[PDB]
Amino acid sequence: FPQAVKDLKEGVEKCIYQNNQIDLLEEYFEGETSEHVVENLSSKTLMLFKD
Amino acid sequence: DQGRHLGPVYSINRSNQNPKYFLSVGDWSCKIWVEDLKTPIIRTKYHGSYLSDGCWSPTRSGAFFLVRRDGWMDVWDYYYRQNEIAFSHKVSDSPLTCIKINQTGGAYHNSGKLCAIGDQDGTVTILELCDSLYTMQPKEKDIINEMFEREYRKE
Amino acid sequence: NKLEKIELGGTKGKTLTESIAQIFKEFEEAVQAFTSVSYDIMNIAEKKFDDDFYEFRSKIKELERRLASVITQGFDDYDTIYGRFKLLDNFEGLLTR
Amino acid sequence: FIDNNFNRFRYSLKLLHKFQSTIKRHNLTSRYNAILHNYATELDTIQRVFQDQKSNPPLVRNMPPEAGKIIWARHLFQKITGPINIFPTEIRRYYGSYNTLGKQLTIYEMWFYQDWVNKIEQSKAALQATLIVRHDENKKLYVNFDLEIMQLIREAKCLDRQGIEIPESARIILLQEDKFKTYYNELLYALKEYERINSKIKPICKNLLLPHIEDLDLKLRPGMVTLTWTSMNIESYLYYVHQGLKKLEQLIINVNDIIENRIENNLKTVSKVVLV
Amino acid sequence: NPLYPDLFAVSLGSYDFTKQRMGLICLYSLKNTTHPEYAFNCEAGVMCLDFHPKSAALLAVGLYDGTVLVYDIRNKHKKPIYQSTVRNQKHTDPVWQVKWNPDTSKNYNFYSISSDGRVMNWILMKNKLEPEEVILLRSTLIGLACGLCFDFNKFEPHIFLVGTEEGKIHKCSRAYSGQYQETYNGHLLAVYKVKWNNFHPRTFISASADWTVRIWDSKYTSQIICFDLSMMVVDAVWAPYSSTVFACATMDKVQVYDLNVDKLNKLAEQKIVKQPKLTNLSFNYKDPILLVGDSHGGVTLVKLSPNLCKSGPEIKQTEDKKAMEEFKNVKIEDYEREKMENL
Amino acid sequence: NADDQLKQLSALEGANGYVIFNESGIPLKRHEKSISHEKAVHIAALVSDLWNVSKKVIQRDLKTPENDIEVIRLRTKHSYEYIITQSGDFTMLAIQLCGKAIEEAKKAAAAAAAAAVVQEENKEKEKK
Repeated sequence: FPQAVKDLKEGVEKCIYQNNQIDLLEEYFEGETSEHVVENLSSKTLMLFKD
Repeated sequence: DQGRHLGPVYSINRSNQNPKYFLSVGDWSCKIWVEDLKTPIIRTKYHGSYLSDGCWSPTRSGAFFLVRRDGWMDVWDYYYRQNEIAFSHKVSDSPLTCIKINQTGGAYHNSGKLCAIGDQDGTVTILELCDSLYTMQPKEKDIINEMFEREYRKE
Repeated sequence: NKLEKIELGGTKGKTLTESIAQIFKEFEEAVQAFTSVSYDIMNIAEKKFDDDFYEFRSKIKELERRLASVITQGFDDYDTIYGRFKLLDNFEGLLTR
Repeated sequence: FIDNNFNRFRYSLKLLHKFQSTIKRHNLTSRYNAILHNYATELDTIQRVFQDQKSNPPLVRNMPPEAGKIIWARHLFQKITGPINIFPTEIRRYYGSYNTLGKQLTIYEMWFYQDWVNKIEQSKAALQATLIVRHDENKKLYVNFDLEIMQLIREAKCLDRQGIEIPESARIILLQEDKFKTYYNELLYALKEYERINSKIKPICKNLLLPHIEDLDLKLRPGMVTLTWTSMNIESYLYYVHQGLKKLEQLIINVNDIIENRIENNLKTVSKVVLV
Repeated sequence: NPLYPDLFAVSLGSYDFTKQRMGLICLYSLKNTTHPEYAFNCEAGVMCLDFHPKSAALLAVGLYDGTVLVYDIRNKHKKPIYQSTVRNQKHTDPVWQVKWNPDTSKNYNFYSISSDGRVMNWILMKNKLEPEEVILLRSTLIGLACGLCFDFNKFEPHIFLVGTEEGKIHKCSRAYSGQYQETYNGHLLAVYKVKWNNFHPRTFISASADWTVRIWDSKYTSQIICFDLSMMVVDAVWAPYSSTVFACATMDKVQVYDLNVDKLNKLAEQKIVKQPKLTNLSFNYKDPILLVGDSHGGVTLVKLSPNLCKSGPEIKQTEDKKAMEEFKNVKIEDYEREKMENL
Repeated sequence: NADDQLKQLSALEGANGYVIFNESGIPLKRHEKSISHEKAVHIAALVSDLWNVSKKVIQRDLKTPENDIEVIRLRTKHSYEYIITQSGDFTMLAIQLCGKAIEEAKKAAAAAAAAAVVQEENKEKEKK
């Protein structure tokens, strides 16, 4: 039992270091939308009334 | 003495949001006057031909619409740029005799969404304004009051 | 003192006034240095006051330089002869020679 | 201690300060020998650099090659002159530095003259050509501005900054350089604005509004092909183009509002009607 | 990007003037190095790319013909959020340096320096951009002086340093549009980059076309220290982690100098890529990693050694939290005093 | 000696707990932060079913001769990570978290410490 645990832990520790270097699942600017976005003012004739 | 218009005043209106400030559209350029000042607080540019009618937006105090006699309607918004017209639209070749903006509302139409302008020809056109123009922008009422009071103090 | 009282309220507002307010405060800060007037009292024999004047002269020029910039920005912003003229009347007595 | 100080100095500006303390007390001869030798080493590295930077000198960022190369050569000559003056054996190092400089001034003066003669003739032809031109394949209006005139204008400005005396003909263009930039910027803005107005017009209307689209070209065309770049009143012509675009925008905006609002809402409502 | 250390964006541009091609802006995430996280297509090569400190998404892009492009990373479409036109008074020639003003009180402020030489302040608006000229470069010469770079002191917003093609670095003040606070005539050639030293005020390092690197004091009218390199110097960048640390890349050689470690000799010299010349180099604030850009557009990041560090005479000595932002400021002053004694 | 490995596993950054399983399924040693024995009994049963199924599946389901799984890592929601490594007849489960998760844990610990300090201050006030 003694040898296996140091060895097993060592292997577990090696796995921990690789994942710790970079998150690898993060999504840059996740969720937040475009926010300010230029909008052109617009006019739409709905109807014309004439005699 | 200093506020006399070159041509007879045609339309006098006051913003629904603030009663104290009222704008009178006379000859080439409409002017805005405070309740206790004889002189106009702000004079806005000059316009082609003459402005038959100008009315404040009921929904937003900052922007007021003036319709020229050249058949072109230009919207003045003081929230973003005091110096230039927010946008200019040509309703018809015929001169625009008058402009009326709807108040309150029902169904799919909100306050200030529909504007009715009467041409010299006799056609009447209803224009649906952009949602951003009709909808109040953040802190518009606070910003317009501070600017108008500041202009009044300067005058 | 006249500059602090001025309320042009033309085109862009508040940010221009805040800059003007800082300039008025800047002048008051110079007065507090000169205003304290330790010794001095315009002695003809003392040359310490003259040195303070030169330092004060630079401060007035800095105040004047800022006024020229703000005044030029305001003139461009109005975009109308009537609007630009109104600004000149407000600063009519504020011209720094 | 003195020996250690000398090594540290071997920077030239810094050496003088150390010397001032030393001045109060063959140290003076050694200091002069080190200063004279230091100047000679600086001249040798510059001489190697001058040959290396001959064919392809590194010019100032956003600087024309003809003017940028001349400026780099002038700066190298100025640096050599400052160390030669500092140096004030010693005579032999000064002789070599003088030979290198003489080469820089003689070769570059001939070099500067050659660039201006070729550039000035090319610049005049580019400056005087219509107003704007449209590619046959592209079939779209484009600013007919020439990069060489802009390149000559940037290089011409650089000579004034270094104090070199430019030719009178080049100076005339430089005096009017500010006016040309504004005219060029307005024309580019109008073309970008023109495309935006075209994009606004919907496809159905395009054919119906085709005659109106031709009118902008129709009003613009005499100004486009008869202005000859330096017209007496070009800015006034630009004003006419702006008036034409505004008239076109007004009618186009009204048509879009009539189609995208009142007629579209009716058709959309009828589709969503159900009526059962 | 200020928000994420892993995301860094390099905007490809075309040098040499005579050859002009479209420039692609690529943001390379550290997680994937095979291809750029975000790809942007531009009509002309992008001379300068910058990220707003307050918001990572806002991006400032400078291209040929002085066009100013604002891009939002969040937008899926990837079209420019804002553009500069003749009606918006866009400057002529090429905008070599573009920066984002830290203050957000007046919306968003954009600072761009054109080849023609007109500092331009751009304020973000709704479907419109407003341009304000901060200063004019402006002598028996024809036309405005050409400026290749500009920088703003973090400690004082009003004082900003602008480099010039002429070769004279000019200290400038936002309050005085037509006046120059001070002028430095030390450089004999155009200065490619001028940057204020970190953790100290009135100090900066400038890289010029002439192959010399000079460190100046704002109070002084001449450079305190000058470094001579046979290969032409392309750019010099201060180290964010510790003061008196900078990197200069010249003709495929990158050199890092620490004033405390060596008075003149470069601490380390390396060639990351043998085949291509290095167009520019950048420094990462979060970790000791240096990004080097080759002539072919290849970008390689080199991690610096642990030998160079702040508070190195004694490890964990005096336990001063203040010393990280104060002792570094104090150390340059002590180093600066030594230079004055020598001269 | 054996005790030091458990301390070493805790020392590694991003490590929450370590669980060791015998061939029978008894949990030899588990971390104190994580539930001891009750969680170990529940974790050992799940890992044995997963490890045995995966070991059996690779040899027959993938039709690959002499192919044995060495390490299995399951990345789930939030910061959870569960690397599984088998040495001799003992297989263990390690739970590590991401940088953000670690920062959150540190913040929580700081908050707990602050709460304890506040409680101590309240007790002192009561005594006074």
